[PDB]
Amino acid sequence: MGKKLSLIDFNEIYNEENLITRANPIENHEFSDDGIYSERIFGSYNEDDDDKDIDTIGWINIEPYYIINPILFTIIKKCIPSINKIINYQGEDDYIGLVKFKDNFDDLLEKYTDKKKYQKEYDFLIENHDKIFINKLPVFSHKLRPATLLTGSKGKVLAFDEINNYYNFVIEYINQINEGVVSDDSIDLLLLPLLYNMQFYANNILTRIISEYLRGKKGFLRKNIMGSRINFSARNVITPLIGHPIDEVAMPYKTFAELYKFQLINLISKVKGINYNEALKFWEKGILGFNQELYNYMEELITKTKGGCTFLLNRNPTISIGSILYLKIGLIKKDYKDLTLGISNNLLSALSGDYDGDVLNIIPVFDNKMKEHFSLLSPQNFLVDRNNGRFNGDFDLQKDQILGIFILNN
Amino acid sequence: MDDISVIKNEDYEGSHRFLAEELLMPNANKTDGNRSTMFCSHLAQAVTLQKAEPPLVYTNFENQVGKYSTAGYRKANSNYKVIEKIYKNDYNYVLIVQDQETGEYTLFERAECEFLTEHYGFQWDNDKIDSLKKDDTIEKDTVLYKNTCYDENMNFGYGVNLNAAYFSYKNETLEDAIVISESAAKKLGTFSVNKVKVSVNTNDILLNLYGDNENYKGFPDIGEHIKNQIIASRRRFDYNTALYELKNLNEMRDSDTPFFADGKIVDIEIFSNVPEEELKVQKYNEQVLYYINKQKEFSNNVYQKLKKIVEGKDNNVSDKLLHFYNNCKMRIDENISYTYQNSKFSGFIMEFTILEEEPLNKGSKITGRYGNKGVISKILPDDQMPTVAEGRFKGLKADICLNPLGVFNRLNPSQLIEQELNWIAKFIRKDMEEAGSNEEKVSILLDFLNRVNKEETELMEEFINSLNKTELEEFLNDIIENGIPICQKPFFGNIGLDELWELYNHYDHIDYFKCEGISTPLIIGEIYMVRLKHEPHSKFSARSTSKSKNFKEHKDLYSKTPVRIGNMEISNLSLTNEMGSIMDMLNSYSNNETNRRELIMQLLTGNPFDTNIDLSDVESGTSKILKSLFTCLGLSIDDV
Repeated sequence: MGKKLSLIDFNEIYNEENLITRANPIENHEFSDDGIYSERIFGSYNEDDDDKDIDTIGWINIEPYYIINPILFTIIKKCIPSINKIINYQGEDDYIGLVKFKDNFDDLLEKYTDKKKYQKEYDFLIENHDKIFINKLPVFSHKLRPATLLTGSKGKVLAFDEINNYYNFVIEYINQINEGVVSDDSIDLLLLPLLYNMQFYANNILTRIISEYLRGKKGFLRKNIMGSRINFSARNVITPLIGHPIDEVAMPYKTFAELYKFQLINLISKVKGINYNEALKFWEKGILGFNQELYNYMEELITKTKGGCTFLLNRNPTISIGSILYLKIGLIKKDYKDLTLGISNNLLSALSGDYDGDVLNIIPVFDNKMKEHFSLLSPQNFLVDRNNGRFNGDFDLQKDQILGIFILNN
Repeated sequence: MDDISVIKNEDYEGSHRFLAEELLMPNANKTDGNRSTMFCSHLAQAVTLQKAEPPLVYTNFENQVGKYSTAGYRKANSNYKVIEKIYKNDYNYVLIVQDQETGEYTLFERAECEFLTEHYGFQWDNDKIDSLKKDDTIEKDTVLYKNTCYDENMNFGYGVNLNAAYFSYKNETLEDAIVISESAAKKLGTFSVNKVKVSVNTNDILLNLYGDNENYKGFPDIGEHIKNQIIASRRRFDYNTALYELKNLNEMRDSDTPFFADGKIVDIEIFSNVPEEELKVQKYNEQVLYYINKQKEFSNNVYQKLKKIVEGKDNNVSDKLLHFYNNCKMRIDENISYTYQNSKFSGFIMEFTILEEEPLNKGSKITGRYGNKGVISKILPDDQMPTVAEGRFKGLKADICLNPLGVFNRLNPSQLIEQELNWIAKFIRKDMEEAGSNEEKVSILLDFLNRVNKEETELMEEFINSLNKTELEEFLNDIIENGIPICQKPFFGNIGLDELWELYNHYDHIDYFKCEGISTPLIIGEIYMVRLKHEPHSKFSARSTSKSKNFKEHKDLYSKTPVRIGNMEISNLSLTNEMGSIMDMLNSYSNNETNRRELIMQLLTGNPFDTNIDLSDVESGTSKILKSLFTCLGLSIDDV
């Protein structure tokens, strides 16, 4: 909640064009162009025609009246504990009201504060005095806050989150206040409570957005920091491979098909002169069982692609150099049942994994530029131990390999 | 407690009371506790084998384990008489019997497969129950149906005996890796049974995957195997009133929900909440109707036959018969509204029971009774495996080859003792075959067993003297060709270093086999082998851009669960010192939707063999939402 960050002066950024001064949720059986769910300023389902993003932000005007800034409310509350009582209208001045509070705020801040307890807050109030009172409160895009239509016994009804209720309530309260000319002549003293409710609703709007961050905005973003879910990824068991170079590997039929699907569909469309959807039908048929034709397209990709077909192999935990390795797909297996990645025994020591049923993550790299940059993680570059500069025994001959050379030479 | 002085060996001498699961392990005193606990874990992880055999080296408690593990066999519990037999499917049927003492009426059920959980199950040897006909008496202890584990005389087997040699095969047998003969892999075969539920509502229809235009069949029949791993696919319709989509029967789309499995379906159970007349009008329901009718026909058939017994005053019916009768009666009864998960459902729910013979494949894990683990690296033809030449045992080929390096490190010496005993037994068998009368053969057999197990020798002498001359000749031939039983008790009665030493010293002719292309002489001896539950399929994941649980619900062929990149992975990647490329991969693969769309589009529109992707620099959707909401909050980032 409480964060130290730059504040924004709403009045400068406020745009009169996207101003919601109409509180009506619907107008004459239609979504109001001036309503909260406005296609003109916020956008609609046809968002490509609109060219208006989620960033589109609506505005509401409280002029000629000012409210306490919702973000700055808590610090004022700590400085002035009686803020909740004082704002309501029912020392020298007590419980004067919101409009009266504005006129005497500077004196009141000195009047009811403990300097030692809240000096930093008081200094902040002096620093950002101009931003204490707000004339316009922003409303975020209706695309973020959906209103799903439902059928009702009396009539079709729109279900929507409470945030929309908070916004429309605020606009409803303000709309009547500005209209009255001869009503207001002496009513102005009981008009103040109406403004008070608006301030509380805006505070809940601020609190709800804080909860919105918890509900898959900040939680999802920090979950992404916890674990970014990458497409074009795979998990596979490792099996020993013999007779092929160390960097090259053998990949199962199913593994290659999914990761290089779009590359595979490109070739089938070009070779057979078919639509992309029709090419997908060929790929779907191949997924079910081994067919030589799709294997031929897969074999051509590994054979003829520039830089080869390469990927990154990581064994978690990724705590050591060589945990993630840049490798090449030498062969594609012709057994549908075989679902094990074939790796050289020399790679195993660097990865620190075992052929005990452990699974390694496969992340293919496509761009030739990206392929080159990740080639610094290749096994060939890791033949040199980085601390010593000597050859790394991790990539040296292992148990079975050493014995054969020993019998040969010794 | 700290005190182990309480444990005195004389107290536990001659008794295996302190052993539990290790009663199935020979020479358990010689195996380490770690290997023993792994063996205990493996027995629960063991999968049923079609061609399971009683172990050549046995502990003599195996049959008791088969006896008291009742999941594998059905035994009659009283004398019964077969009243009648009713058929639902060719594979599934029910037999109504009457107790010959109580007079109570009970039933026995026959089905091809037993489902345990997930894909695990086993086929049944239903020979005896299938033999039974009306007015046939079932004796008290007859076994109506048995698992593949039990044999003709109800001996129990959880694995197969395979000839093994410790040999370094082109480094393919690296660490715990195994190379198997194709014939040997044929022996280690498992079953997979799956119960798959497809729910079709009013607006859903099943495509004509298995049928022509004249005859509409949207899913396999009771005797037909699944093709292309698709049982059926349902297309959901906004309104089924038009019925204009009749021409759409052959085609398939991504929106259609496909149900995946392979094998022979053996039972279909349909739960329908729709009136028959509504179903009959549409031809696309035709196949379904048949099975629905069949179910009703089965249910009605029991109701008519048992109504006198159940609804009669005597009511000498077992609870199982009563509940079966009530369920069938509910099925035929009108106003039966079926509820699944405590909710009434539209259309019908179908359960297919599918049995498939699953063979040994690369990545399968096989083990012995001594805690060792092995992964099938390669399956090779019999000729390519080590084959001994120029001997009495000429052309003998090793079924499995195991890693010789590190064998003693494992601390499970007993596997070697099993191998040595079966290898020495091969020589004894050839000695019996080569010369002598039946008496000479039994003499050689008894001497060898006296070297191995005295109790087996004594009991074998009794058993042999009991046999008639024809029976004795048949038993001797069985021993010569199929194998010789050797008893190695877990703790008391097994042979040791000195006993094997004496065995080798007495039998001077027994020496290592000289194989065809191998300089080092090799020992080939049978070891008991078991198949474990693990296969690579369990952990396979592959994803391409557009958990979902569809795979668990049989709607996806394989898991598409994404891999996760974290700070550790980003640091190891940052070793390259090219952070921009790492961010490009993150945005193109996950974070940035615009860049992701560009990557997919370029991959499908660019040259197949040359791929260079240029990604636009744009704020992510999450970032846009963050800026919008924060501005409403009243705080704005200053790129701090």
